[PDB]
Amino acid sequence: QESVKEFLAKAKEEFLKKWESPSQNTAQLDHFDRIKTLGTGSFGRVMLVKHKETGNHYAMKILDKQKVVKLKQIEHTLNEKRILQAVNFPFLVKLEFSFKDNSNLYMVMEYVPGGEMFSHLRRIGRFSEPHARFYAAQIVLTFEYLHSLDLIYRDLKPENLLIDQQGYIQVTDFGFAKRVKGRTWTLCGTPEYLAPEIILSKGYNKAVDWWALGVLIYEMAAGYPPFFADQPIQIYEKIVSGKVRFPSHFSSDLKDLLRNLLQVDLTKRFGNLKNGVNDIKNHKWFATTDWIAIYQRKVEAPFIPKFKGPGDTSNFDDYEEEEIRVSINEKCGKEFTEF
Ligand SMILES: CS(=O)(=O)c1ccc(O[C@@H]2CNCCOC2)cc1
Repeated sequence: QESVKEFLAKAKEEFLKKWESPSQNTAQLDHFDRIKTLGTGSFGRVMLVKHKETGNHYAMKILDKQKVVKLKQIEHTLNEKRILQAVNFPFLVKLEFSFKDNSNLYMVMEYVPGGEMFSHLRRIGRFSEPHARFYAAQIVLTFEYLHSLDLIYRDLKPENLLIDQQGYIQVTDFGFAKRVKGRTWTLCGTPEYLAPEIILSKGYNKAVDWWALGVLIYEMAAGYPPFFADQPIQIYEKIVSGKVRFPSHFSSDLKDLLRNLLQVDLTKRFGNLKNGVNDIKNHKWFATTDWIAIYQRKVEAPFIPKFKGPGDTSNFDDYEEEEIRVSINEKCGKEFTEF
């Protein structure tokens, strides 16, 4: 419909203006109080912080420059910040500030207190099809938005989907997101969610996100992912094989959609055909979905996370609390000039 076409045209205009003139240096570390580590990885962490003047809470991602360099994530880190400061969509966590110092890079995001979908899914076991469908619809709209901007996301998994106070999804972690008009080649993403063409070291495209959506919908509705095995090499063998087993409790419509998203041949995969995303939106499994009402956040969510207020961390887990040290000397200044 022309209304969707004009929406996406405006979305791309607004993205490009910020893309071509990125914001930089919009806060500093001593404007915030550190509260609690919410997650950690090989080159950084995410911490709940509170702004000292406004009292607002944020999730601050802190990346160690020297580790980013050592683990060959420079371009990915520059992609992450440049994309986040340019996008705007109801189901994406919002970047509020960014800055750097002698040691670290900082991306200060809205704090979503309801926790990761991964926690809720593993607690309940599996989501009913209507519950899975509510979340899947949000990812479909989000990928329609990102792909129309020539952005591939490349990190879909339950850990990256935060549940907000209204029960809606907020996608976090743009560390693998990239502006790509055609193909791209980097090996990245978690093993269970990789498309076959990533595993086979091909030049791949945005069809890998639609494969990952198939994995996510399967895992939400089953409680475990479709290509599960003990070690990555065994997972990769199952992914490239072109066979899946569906639980008998899956509806026929759900199985049909999944066979079309988990299509090994990327030229036959839903989302990547002539009709693009509309083959997904018009599929029978989504017949009950009001796409506009989802976008407008007018649908009552299936699940509202339990939390006490905007500073509650009970839906996140516990990690060793480490210093945020800042060297007296500048590290890796050249590499991160544009940040
Ligand atoms: C890219 S990084 O190395 O900076 C990094 C920071 C934070 C991370 O958080 C996840 C969140 N889920 C809870 C467990 O922690 C892992 C992961 C990686």
